Amino acid sequence: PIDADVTVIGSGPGGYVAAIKAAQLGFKTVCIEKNETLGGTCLNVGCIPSKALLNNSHYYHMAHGKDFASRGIEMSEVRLNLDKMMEQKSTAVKALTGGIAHLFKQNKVVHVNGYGKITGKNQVTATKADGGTQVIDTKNILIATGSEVTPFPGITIDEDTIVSSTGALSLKKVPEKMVVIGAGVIGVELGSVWQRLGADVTAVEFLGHVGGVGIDMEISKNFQRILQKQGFKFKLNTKVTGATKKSDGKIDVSIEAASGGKAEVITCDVLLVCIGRRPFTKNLGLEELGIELDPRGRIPVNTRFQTKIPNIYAIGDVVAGPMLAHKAEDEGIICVEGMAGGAVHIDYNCVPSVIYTHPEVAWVGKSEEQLKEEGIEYKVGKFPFAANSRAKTNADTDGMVKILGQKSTDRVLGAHILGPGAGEMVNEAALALEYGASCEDIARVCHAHPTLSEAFREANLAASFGKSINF
Amino acid sequence: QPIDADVTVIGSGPGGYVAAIKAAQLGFKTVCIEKNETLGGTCLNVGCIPSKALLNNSHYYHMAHGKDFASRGIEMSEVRLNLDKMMEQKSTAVKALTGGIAHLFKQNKVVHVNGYGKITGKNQVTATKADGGTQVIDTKNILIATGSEVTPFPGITIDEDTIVSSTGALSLKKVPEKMVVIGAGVIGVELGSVWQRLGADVTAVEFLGHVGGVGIDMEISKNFQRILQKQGFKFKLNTKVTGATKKSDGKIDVSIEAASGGKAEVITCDVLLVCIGRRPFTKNLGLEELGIELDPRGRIPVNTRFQTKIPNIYAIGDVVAGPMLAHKAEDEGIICVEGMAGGAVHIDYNCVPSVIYTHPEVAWVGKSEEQLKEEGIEYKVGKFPFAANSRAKTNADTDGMVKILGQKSTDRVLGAHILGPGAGEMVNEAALALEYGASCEDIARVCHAHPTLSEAFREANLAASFGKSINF
Ligand SMILES: Cc1cc2nc3c(=O)[nH]c(=O)nc-3n(C[C@H](O)[C@H](O)[C@H](O)COP(=O)(O)OP(=O)(O)OC[C@H]3O[C@@H](n4cnc5c(N)ncnc54)[C@H](O)[C@@H]3O)c2cc1C
Ligand SMILES: Cc1cc2nc3c(=O)[nH]c(=O)nc-3n(C[C@H](O)[C@H](O)[C@H](O)COP(=O)(O)OP(=O)(O)OC[C@H]3O[C@@H](n4cnc5c(N)ncnc54)[C@H](O)[C@@H]3O)c2cc1C
Repeated sequence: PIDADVTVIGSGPGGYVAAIKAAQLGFKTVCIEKNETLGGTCLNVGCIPSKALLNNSHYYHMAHGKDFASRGIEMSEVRLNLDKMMEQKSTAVKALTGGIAHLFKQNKVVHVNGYGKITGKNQVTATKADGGTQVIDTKNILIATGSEVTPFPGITIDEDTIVSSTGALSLKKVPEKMVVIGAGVIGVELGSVWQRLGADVTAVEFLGHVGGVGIDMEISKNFQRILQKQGFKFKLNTKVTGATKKSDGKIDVSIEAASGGKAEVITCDVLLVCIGRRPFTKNLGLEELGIELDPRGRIPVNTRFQTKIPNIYAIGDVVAGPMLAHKAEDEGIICVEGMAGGAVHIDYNCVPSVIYTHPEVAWVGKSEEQLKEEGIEYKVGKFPFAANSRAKTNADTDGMVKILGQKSTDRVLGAHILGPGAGEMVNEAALALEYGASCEDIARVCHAHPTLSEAFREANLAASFGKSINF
Repeated sequence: QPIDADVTVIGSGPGGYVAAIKAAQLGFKTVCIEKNETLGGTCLNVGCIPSKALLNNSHYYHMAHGKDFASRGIEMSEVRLNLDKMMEQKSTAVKALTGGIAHLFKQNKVVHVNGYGKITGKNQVTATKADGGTQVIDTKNILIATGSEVTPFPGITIDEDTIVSSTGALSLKKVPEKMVVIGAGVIGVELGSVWQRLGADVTAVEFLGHVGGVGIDMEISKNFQRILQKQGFKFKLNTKVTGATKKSDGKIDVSIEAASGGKAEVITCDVLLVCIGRRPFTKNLGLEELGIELDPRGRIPVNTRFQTKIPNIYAIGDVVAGPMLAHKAEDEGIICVEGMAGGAVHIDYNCVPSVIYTHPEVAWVGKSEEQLKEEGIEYKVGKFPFAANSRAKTNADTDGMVKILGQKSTDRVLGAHILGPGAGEMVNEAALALEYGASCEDIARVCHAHPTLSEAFREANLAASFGKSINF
């Protein structure tokens, strides 16, 4: 029987960071993880392996395609060694998951391997695989149990030929033809990986836009345009009625228009299902505690991330807000800081989103659609990467930066980046929004030349002064 | 016949052309004078743009020709360098961007005058064309943006064949087997790295004891040198060049000594690149008749409004004090012109970043540890290595670190130093933080997207403020 001040259930970005932070704050901290490794979804089957394949497949596309030839880099034959590519991804995951174990040891966090159940208001019971149980008597419980793939009814995932994101990250061979259910962030990234590697990729989406929820519509349409020129095909406003395996091993996917009619069937070697991810709370003990989930399966919490039970907290994918790794990390920190008497506030408006395709997509703050719905009057500033010096020097000119500013105060309300380096660039925008910078304020910052970030500067100038220098 | 203007800009580099565009946008009637055949000055034509083009392309060549692509499962039977085609890509970018300036001048109603400009009167500039024809401008204000030129090495004459300046090095016809670079500054290191990647055997000779030029943090410089040496870049620091001689075979013998004395030796090369610095260009501008005298280094003295001794004659960019960088020249051009219209004029050179576009990149803004010690400012240090950053590790691109210097009592960020991937873009987040007096804690509380290289910048600030980072 272990006693601790804070017991964290889950070792994903929210849990493992929260556990480290609590230990650094003087709490006696225990972290419970059922899986064989730490790091949760993001490290093991999420951010890390997908970004590795996006990076590796992009370079393959550059070598196999015309890009390197245009720069005087001539290759007689370019062939794909998928095993070695997957090996590079695996090397990264193992290095990072091992790093978490090193960090837990460094900060005196106690790692418990088992399935954690809340058996008492102050106790958690961890059941090991052999059946052995470890009991933790604890002042505070931090729930960071995360998410799972949302199943598609009538379509059964076998991680062989009908795959979730996990299976798509480890295909043993490039499928000749692949269908993706869901054109959200995960679907678009994974389809693009396999599309670059030679697969014929179609993504089927019930909604009318690509990129998931909260993405600016102009950005979404331009993003789709570029992806379509790459060879990514889209069926939007389209419903999937069912999928059936066949004797030949191919899969027939039956679809219909979302409004109705237009029945059709399409075939593939691999079907990837990414209609979403949902909060995971099974066999946690919430049933007995009287903690009621919201209709979407998330745990309700107050501003301090407290459940109705004051000493039981929840953070990350399991609660409301964007289901992102950096969001879960910050919630874990402020929640644990709140346990130490700190004030707790987060504005999900300042949580950025990134799509690691090429071109990348990144945004923070509000979209034009959000501003119109909230009745806020704004002005628009745009700068295309075709006019950016570094993008032109790199011969990589897709996309633009779009800035939304408050009409009178010039305050930056949203930043949307479609093009090279969007993922890193959005962090400059994030720093600006957190402290309420104006468009003029960013325009007056001396940005290094030549850098992609100058497109961000000039877009802010356009929103503020009405005109850019280089466009 | 003679032209009248509110603003006459001499020079079309980043300082001049941006200032001319801004002056027109403020309602001034603007004329821009350029002696060269194309607009854009040093940066576009023989500076930032072509060097960044070759750095980008030679870096990709290195990844394909070397082991990087193989480690990712991108297998190629043979990788060959088509130098002519690579130089073609560089030339195409320069052509598109210099032409783009012409469109912007046309878009903003700036009058483009092609000729050599001399200040013939307090309110008059005379442009002398190659044919000998002159066009005269009577103007209320004169903005000098005449830029810089290569600093020559006395006794070693550049012919842009085997003894080259940065200009010659950017257009070599073949990869030299052996190359010597005089000067380990930003330009020397970038160009030496390009040819080293393309197969040349490269040595850089530097009179000073560190690489990367002045203002670079010494710890960053030493780590940068260490990494470049593992790439194959060779350095001889604290080393003086006594002379260089061409040889009958066409090779070059470079005679060197330790700066303190002794260790005399000779090293031979196919190409010698002379990169000891750049200096202000004011030739035949008419300053002496106006009584405008240069400082010892050849720069035009100006006040905080960029005014010369003659209040209606201004100077900006490489010809004046401050870092000789393009974004510096652009900002000075905008605020100077804004000042002509009665606007406030202020720039903080401490908030001007510097970037080295090698791989890994080097970028910094604010103060170095050496500067803080010299100024007597007490600081605390926070560091985070890219080996611990998720995106860098995912990319298998893990060299370097982020170093943050914070004031001990106020927690104010005094300097940000980045050695590693994406440093050039990242420093712009740092510049935004310094310009508005952010603290280390302030940056640490910003939600940075995961996984990004910028998370290293957040964690380094957390380390400086709180004493510890999350992931290291
Ligand atoms: C393919 C893919 C790519 C992604 N890419 C990105 C990206 O680029 N950027 C981004 O921000 N997000 C990305 N995400 C999302 C990101 O992974 C999640 O938002 C994040 O992992 C959520 O963190 P969490 O700690 O809340 O949950 P999780 O990471 O799911 O952690 C939950 C952990 O708790 C454990 N656990 C659960 N219940 C129990 C229990 N009862 N007892 C014991 N242990 C338990 C689980 O085994 C798991 O290890 C991606 C997701 C996927 C699938
Ligand atoms: C190889 C190299 C790489 C560089 N890389 C970078 C980099 O990555 N980033 C960076 O910030 N900086 C870089 N620089 C420096 C950058 O080029 C300068 O800081 C910038 O060009 C300065 O702009 P300017 O307008 O002050 O001067 P210039 O660019 O030199 O412009 C001066 C112009 O005025 C013209 N002129 C001069 N005298 C007269 C006259 N009497 N009449 C008419 N016209 C005249 C010249 O012909 C020229 O076009 C690099 C420089 C070199 C050489």
